[PDB]
Amino acid sequence: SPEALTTAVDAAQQAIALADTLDVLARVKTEHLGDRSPLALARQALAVLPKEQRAEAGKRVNAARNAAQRSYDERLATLRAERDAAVLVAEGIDVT
Amino acid sequence: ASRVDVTLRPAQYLPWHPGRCAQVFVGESSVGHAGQLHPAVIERSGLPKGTCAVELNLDAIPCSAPLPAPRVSPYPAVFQDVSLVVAADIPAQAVADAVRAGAGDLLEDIALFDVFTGPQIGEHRKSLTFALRFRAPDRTLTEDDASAARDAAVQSAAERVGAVLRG
Amino acid sequence: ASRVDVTLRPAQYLPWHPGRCAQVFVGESSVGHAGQLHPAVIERSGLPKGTCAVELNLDAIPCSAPLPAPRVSPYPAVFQDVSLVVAADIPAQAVADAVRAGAGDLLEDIALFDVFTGPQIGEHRKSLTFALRFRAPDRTLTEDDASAARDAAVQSAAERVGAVLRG
RNA sequence: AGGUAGCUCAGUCGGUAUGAGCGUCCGCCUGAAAAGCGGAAGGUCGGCGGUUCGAUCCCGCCCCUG
Repeated sequence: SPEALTTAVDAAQQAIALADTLDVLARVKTEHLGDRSPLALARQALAVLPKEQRAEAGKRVNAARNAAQRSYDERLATLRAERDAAVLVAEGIDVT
Repeated sequence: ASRVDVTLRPAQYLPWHPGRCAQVFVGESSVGHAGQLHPAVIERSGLPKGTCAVELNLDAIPCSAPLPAPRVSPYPAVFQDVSLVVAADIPAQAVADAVRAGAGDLLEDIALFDVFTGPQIGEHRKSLTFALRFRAPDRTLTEDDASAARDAAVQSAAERVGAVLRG
Repeated sequence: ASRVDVTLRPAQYLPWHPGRCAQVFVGESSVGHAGQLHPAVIERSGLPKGTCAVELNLDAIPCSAPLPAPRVSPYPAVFQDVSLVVAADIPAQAVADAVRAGAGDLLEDIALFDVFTGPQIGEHRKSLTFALRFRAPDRTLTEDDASAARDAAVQSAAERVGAVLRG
């Protein structure tokens, strides 16, 4: 259902920002962006509808899917940056 | 091999690991760096994990022609150990320098052989234990005279790096 | 430092420990001894316990002027380990020589890294495990061709020191 | 003519990459190994841009080898 996708983006962008662990975010991904995700089921249903309803219904699906991707990508890079930074601190030694 | 004294100091300088990198000084002149390479550099470069590296500028190391004239004392030595608690980020070389500065001329050798952390010590702290060898040049050093030099070494460590004698 | 190959063989020669003494040979010529000193010699002499010693005759070591011309194969290597049970008094160098003699030219490196005794092996026995690195000079060696060289190495160890492949 | 997982390759004709061997990492096995089986992780599909609601797939240019 087009324009009803805004409830799936809000449910994803808040579940993505809530994850503070790479393992938690890995499960949040497949639930909201995986092959079985509702946002993925909206893209698979773009070749069965007629041609006249394909240029506009897909623009609302691609906009709702790219909005959730950016929230995931920016959250994945953030959590991986914090992980990498913590390794450098934990690996500190007395060089003298 | 160059017959020069060198100090190693904490530093951050790519491609070395910011927590496992030392800058090498001869006197107050920097001559290079050493330590483990940055894990991100290692990953992007396809290098083995944990690869380490060192680079020095030989032309910055002045050629030394020392003519030692050592005087060896044959008198017996006194062996004593001291255990000092400092903040965890106090470099071990600074604690030893402070001990050496307080011990005076009677101190012949100092060697760190234990670095301990745990609930016995407390958080943000670490315990260091040094083996001290005292020796007089003209007499058999007494246990008390050595302890006076040890007490002065402990007092010096307390003033310079905040070392607390362990109890 | 002398650029000579040396073999060490069990020997009994005072003041060395009869069970921890090696005689040193260059070819078939004896050049000296090494190992731990006899505990009775150490006791009577007031020496530190466990004192070790070595003495070689330099004039018996012929001066060598080798001109190496190595050929380095760039082709990939095959890594395989072999575990061999021998009698406990079979010297480990004899087992390695037998493995090397059976492996042939494909064997680039052999390294002993485990010496094991226990009820799994049996009394009067010991198990030795070697790391083998095979490499061909003109082709990428296959896993099978390396195993054929390994099987021949195991057969050679069986015939010369009675080594039994561990199972 | 091809470029696709770290490697070697099969394959996908605009709206789901799907994979196979090696390698790697685990599990069984060994006191520990190797070798074995067994499981698994593992992919802006050569780069920059058109076109398109959407490009590994079509168009332009460029990089790479035969």
